[PDB]
Amino acid sequence: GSSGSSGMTVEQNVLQQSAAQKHQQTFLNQLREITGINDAQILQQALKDSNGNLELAVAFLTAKNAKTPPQEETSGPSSG
Repeated sequence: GSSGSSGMTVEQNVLQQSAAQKHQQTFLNQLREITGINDAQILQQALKDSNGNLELAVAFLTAKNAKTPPQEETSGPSSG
């Protein structure tokens, strides 16, 4: 079981590393915010291509759905 062993230690995190990296769900969710995409058919597609590389999943996504250039048209900018 779990039990009340150990008192606040950093011995139950170092594991997360990698172990987490290997999690499709975690990936999609990752590319979900990164690119902000929601569709899974798009998130997965990126992953599939990347072959398991977020950077590639983002690059592929980024090199597909980006903001339009400073052309003559409406849009509506934003700032703080």
